[PDB]
Amino acid sequence: ATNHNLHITEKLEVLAKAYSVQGDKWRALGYAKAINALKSFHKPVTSYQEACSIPGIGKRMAEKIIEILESGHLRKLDHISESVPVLELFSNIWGAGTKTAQMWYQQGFRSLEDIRSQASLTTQQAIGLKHYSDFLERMPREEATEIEQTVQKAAQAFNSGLLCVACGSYRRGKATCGDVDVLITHPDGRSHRGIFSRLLDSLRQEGFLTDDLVSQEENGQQQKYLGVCRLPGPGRRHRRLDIIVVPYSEFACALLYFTGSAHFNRSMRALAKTKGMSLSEHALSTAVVRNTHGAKVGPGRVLPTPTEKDVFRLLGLPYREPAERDW
DNA sequence: CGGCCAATACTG
DNA sequence: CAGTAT
DNA sequence: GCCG
Ligand SMILES: Cc1cn([C@H]2CC[C@@H](COP(=O)(O)OP(=O)(O)OP(=O)(O)O)O2)c(=O)[nH]c1=O
Ligand SMILES: [Mg+2]
Ligand code: NA
Ligand code: NA
Ligand code: NA
Ligand code: NA
Repeated sequence: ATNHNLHITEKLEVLAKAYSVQGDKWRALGYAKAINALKSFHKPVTSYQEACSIPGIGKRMAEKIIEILESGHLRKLDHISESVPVLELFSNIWGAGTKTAQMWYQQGFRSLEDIRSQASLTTQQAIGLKHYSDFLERMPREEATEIEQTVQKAAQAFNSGLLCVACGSYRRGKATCGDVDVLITHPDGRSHRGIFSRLLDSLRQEGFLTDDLVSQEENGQQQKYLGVCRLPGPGRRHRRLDIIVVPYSEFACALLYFTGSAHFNRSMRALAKTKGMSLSEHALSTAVVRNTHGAKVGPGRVLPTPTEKDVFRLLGLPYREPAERDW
């Protein structure tokens, strides 16, 4: 459907991103949920009482909405730190988060030019900066397909039995993808071991991969690869590539995890938590012991999960297609 | 007071 | 480990 | 931020 409180969610959205780039995770989550509510609603909130009546909206949020209605403007959006815009600019560099952005700001940096010429950058951050504009763009679904096929072909070259599945936003059927997430496994439950070394060198052979961000190749148990690639020919931009290699016994949970969305995964994992269970990309466990703070103290037993449906079932949830997980 | 939309993988 | 990432 |  559509949001009937746009004149409201617009002002709130500003604060949400403001608190988020400043590291106030939960308060930012608060506005997130409030904004999400005001949308899936049916009519324009006209009363303070009508606000409090919406789950996710309490006294505070409601008192905010009346000002956007009575004043047409929120006096809060004008007291937001002047650093926010710069912090957002900085944290959009792959490899730099709230802490680095805040440090750079305190050191007096205000633009990417300042970062380029004066800032201390990690190796990942330098790569992020070099592809600053490209990394903020989403590619057409068709391009994602080409990248995914490029990886599959390279993998099945030294083992036709290797199964390669494009997950993430691609599997959820989106029209555009931020990056390409590829899951690789093997039904024989063992031929997946030590394939990263070969796969990556192969992709570097053709010049497909242009930069590596996260890739522990000295360890034979390497689980993921986060990097950069670019297809051949003119008019091609550098795209982020995310690859995970998993044992067949973990295929179901890894597929579920890698498909997402991130919100969906967090919601599902939270659900499992309430049932004394734990869900990760490796497996769904039961009889998990946790303390008062909600932290895991006990391991638990790994439950049988041959397919994604099994996970939902064991959690008492009705199955949802990847497209129904686009939260 | 304090958990919430989690649980886990690299980097240095 | 803290930071950043998925 | 919300909510118990
Ligand atoms: C960031 C993040 C992601 N995940 C999962 C679930 C999705 C996949 C792929 O992540 P991606 O950001 O590419 O997401 P994607 O949905 O593919 O979106 P883009 O099109 O790449 O932006 O990983 C997660 O569990 N927790 C997180 O914090
Ligand atoms: Mg993705
Ligand atoms: Na409410
Ligand atoms: Na970043
Ligand atoms: Na490496
Ligand atoms: Na990704």
